Amino acid sequence: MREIVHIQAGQCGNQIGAKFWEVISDEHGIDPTGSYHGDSDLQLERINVYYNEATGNKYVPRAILVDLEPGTMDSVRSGPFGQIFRPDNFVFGQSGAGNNWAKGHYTEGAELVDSVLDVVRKESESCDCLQGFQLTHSLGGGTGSGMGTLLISKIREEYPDRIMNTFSVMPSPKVSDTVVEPYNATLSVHQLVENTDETYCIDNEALYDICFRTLKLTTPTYGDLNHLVSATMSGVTTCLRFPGQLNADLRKLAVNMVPFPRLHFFMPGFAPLTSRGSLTVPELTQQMFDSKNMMAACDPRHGRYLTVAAIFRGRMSMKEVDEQMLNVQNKNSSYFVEWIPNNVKTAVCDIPPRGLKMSATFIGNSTAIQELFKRISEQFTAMFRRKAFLHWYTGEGMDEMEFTEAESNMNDLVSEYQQYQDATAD
Amino acid sequence: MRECISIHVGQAGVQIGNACWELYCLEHGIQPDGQMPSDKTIGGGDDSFNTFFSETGAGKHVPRAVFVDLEPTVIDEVRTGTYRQLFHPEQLITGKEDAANNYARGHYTIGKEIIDLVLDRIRKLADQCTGLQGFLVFHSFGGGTGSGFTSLLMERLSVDYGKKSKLEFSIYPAPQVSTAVVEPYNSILTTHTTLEHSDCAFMVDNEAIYDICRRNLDIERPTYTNLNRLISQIVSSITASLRFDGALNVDLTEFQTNLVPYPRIHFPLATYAPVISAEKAYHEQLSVAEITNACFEPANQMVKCDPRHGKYMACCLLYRGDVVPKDVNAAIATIKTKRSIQFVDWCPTGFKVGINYQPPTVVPGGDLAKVQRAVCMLSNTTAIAEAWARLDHKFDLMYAKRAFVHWYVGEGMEEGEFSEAREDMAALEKDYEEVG
Amino acid sequence: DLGKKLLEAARAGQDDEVRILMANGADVNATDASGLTPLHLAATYGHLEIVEVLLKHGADVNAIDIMGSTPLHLAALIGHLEIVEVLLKHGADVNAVDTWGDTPLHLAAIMGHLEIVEVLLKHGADVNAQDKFGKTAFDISIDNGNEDLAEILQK
Ligand SMILES: Nc1nc2c(ncn2[C@@H]2O[C@H](COP(=O)(O)OP(=O)(O)OP(=O)(O)O)[C@@H](O)[C@H]2O)c(=O)[nH]1
Ligand SMILES: Nc1nc2c(ncn2[C@@H]2O[C@H](COP(=O)(O)OP(=O)(O)OP(=O)(O)O)[C@@H](O)[C@H]2O)c(=O)[nH]1
Ligand SMILES: COc1ccc(/N=N/c2cc(OC)c(OC)c(OC)c2)cc1O
Ligand SMILES: [Ca+2]
Ligand SMILES: [Mg+2]
Ligand SMILES: [Mg+2]
Repeated sequence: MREIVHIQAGQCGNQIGAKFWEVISDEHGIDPTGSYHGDSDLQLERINVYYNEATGNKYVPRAILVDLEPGTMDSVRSGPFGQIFRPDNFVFGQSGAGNNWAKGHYTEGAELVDSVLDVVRKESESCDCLQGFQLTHSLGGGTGSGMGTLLISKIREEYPDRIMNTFSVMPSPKVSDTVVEPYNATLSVHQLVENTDETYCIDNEALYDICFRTLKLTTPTYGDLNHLVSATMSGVTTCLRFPGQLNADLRKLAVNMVPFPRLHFFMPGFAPLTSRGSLTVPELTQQMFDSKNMMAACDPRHGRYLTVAAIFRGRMSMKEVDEQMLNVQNKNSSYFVEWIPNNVKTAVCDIPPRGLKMSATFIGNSTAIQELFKRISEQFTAMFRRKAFLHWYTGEGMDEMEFTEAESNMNDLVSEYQQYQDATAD
Repeated sequence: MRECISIHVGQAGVQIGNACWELYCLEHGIQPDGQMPSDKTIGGGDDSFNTFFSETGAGKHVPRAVFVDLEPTVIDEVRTGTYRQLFHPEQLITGKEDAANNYARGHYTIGKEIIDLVLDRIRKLADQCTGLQGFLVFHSFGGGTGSGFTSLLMERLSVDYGKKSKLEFSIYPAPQVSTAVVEPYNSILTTHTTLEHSDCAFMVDNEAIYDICRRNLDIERPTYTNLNRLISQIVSSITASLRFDGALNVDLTEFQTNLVPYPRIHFPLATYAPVISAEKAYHEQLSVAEITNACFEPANQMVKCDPRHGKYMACCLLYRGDVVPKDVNAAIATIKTKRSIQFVDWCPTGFKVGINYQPPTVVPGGDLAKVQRAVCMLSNTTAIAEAWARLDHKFDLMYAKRAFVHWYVGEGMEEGEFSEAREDMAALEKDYEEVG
Repeated sequence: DLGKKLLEAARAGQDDEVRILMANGADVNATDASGLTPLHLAATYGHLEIVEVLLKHGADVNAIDIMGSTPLHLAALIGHLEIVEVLLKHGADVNAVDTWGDTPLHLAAIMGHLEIVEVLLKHGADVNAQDKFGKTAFDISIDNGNEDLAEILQK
């Protein structure tokens, strides 16, 4: 339980995946060339989780970069850390997928999937004890959604005993008003329920509303949204990259966060919410469970928490954190299921993120996430009832029954969240 | 002299094992390199401390202990700690991947890949014994390795060592310093599977040790180091009769004779007094009567329960230090005039007394002050059924919804084993109710 | 049969092919198997010019398919603001109802086409119109937590 193989697919997957490496390298003391410039030994103690150590004390991210669009590869290399990636790990096709889930999953991306699996095996066999795989992608496109889910299925076949973790970006008309995105998202959710052990739901609807209404950014860009993503991806992986009082790994997270196999979609939250350019412990605990701080556009007070994991970063009293966390569970006791005792776990890490002194990252398995899937299901149904643009998919080998099964499995997932939201202990 | 082998399973068992053996050395005068100057016979012997320590030709005194864990982080700290030269390197066994807080991983999948190596190393220590009497097993309830692997180990030990006794030191889970949500699952699963392979089990309630650290030692937020130093002081008081000359509980058989009237009800309650903070170095010394009265206060017990709600089936008082036997008699005669102490109709309503006239040793760096006299009370009371009731309730809340069960079934375990383990716990509760 | 060719030319966006077929007698109001007309397909695929040329040659702006969808329904669903205004200027029924109870305001609200929502309101969209489940356009905004959409409906 040590090394994680990171994969990123599509424009969104490579864009937010690049920012992820820029953030954690800055926290570990790694420069764009790959040398350790840090001043604390706690930065290299678990550095092997995400990086491969080469000769000359040179750390290389254990990352695989995939996309059917060749243009995304050039934008990554022109980035600040574009040179730190192993050039053999760039697997880029010739023609894009054109926001078509059927292209990435059945035609175009199916031709390139074997070229990606070869790079996965080479990285996996270079691991002392492979922990699992980490994928970043969007669900609204064609490559990260169609081929991303295809990659998950094949990797799941060859490495069935390893954890599959995704950072999946949910589509929103407020950001990209392309009407086939509800198709691609629903088809991917059908795949994510079966083939992933834990999924972080990052909602562009939530990211936009945070930038527009909270950060007062009049016209948010992808960089404004990705700033919130990288801060969240840094927080959720803190206990994997630093020692701490717990030997946390991807499997211990899944065992203690996922009470039922299908309900493995997490609602992440971050505090404080800052923007590029611009705090007590009771403020962090309060602001963490606030609906405005959730990276998924859902009100947690409309559902119940099945499991909650909270990460605090910075200098603070672990007794005060224990007292404040125990306070929130009493005022909001009705928002926690009572048939899972001690379902809130807290970790404190000394090293805080860049530009911040106090941080609070929230990972919740809440039944309120059904609001996210109800939204996508309604848009999907509005399009699917009129059979709009269905030939874009059926013309690539997709059977029309695959849409009905994705919709059915989508609605079944919502019913299961509602089922445990209403269940009591008696 | 009959040798005893200690087995330390999982993080809790290893770390508690580290603090115990450190204390054992200070009590016996053994240096971190294994040298014991007061040992007149070099290369062997028949003294009482030889039950726990073997001797090499070079005068080195090696613990009869095996450390096992499915991941190496915790055990690696022993390989580089203060007592790294004390243990055989082959006694410290580590895997690569732990049980992920999953009983089934520790018992069925991951545990099977190292079980045979552990037994072969145990057999190596057993062959060096002239009269092996049994094993002491240290492990947690809530850990995947501490529960899943321990159950697997105790099963194989009953086959290879049928007549030998097996004693447990188990760590009862507490919400304050817990690790996993599924710790109630692992606790019930390992209790059901080990119940028939264990002759006597001393439960340590982490919540009880936690509160004693806050209230008696004035430690605001206790850590595993604070709890384990206190726990080792109690474990030392329980095993002192095996390592020193004495008249009470001189071997593992007398533990069951004195504390276990029936096999299934083999969970004695331990009480330790006095627990004084090291900052109060010039504290007044408590009398025999004062520390004896403290053994019947619920605030001094290693498991949270009310002995006034239950009946006693056995009671052993182990004293250490400046203790005149006639003062114990008078102190007991006062306890016999208390309604809070009720014995069952069928047991001889008496207290067994054993006195070691050496005061307790304190570890440098510990939170405990030196005392001239201390007492550990080992008693079998039906009030410890409350601890099983709290654990069964947490199990029932999650299992009624079948929460987290797929993680166990996915590791080669039939779902019916949950109900079979739960029904056995329901039977254990009735065993206490039928007694009292 | 030129009706089938006009249907494909309307979907594909072949402006010149549309003018040639109409000049040779092609049925402007021809329907496919599901009742879609060239105006339906042109409004679905965002061919603004073909929408205009069809309306100048006797295209029924309020034609419905088997599911009761008008061209305004599909234009509001896909999000073609310019086509929506052209249809409204040529007499499209802003409150037309399909077999699911949906008005063009319902579809524009569900898909987040806020600018189209404003245009439909400016032309008399019924905010009190319910679908087959009793949901109005304002109910949809409240249910999915769309504050931006809820403001527009209260103007
Ligand atoms: N938050 C965030 N979302 C993004 C970003 N880039 C794209 N998206 C979202 O991703 C969705 C479309 O998926 P893309 O990743 O752009 O497309 P793809 O996965 O490469 O597949 P193709 O469309 O065939 O190229 C849209 O809904 C976008 O809003 C980004 O940098 N940040
Ligand atoms: N008293 C005490 N309790 C501990 C210690 N370490 C862990 N625990 C308790 O043990 C339980 C978790 O079991 P562990 O022993 O840590 O897990 P494990 O046996 O290594 O098995 P894995 O799941 O594979 O890690 C929790 O309830 C902890 O409170 C310790 O050093 N002292
Ligand atoms: C709900 O209760 C639990 C959940 C997970 C548990 N341990 N696994 C991890 C713990 C983490 O933070 C506390 C963490 O950081 C978020 C993590 O990142 C991988 C793993 C233990 C629990 O008791
Ligand atoms: Ca000797
Ligand atoms: Mg793209
Ligand atoms: Mg462990």
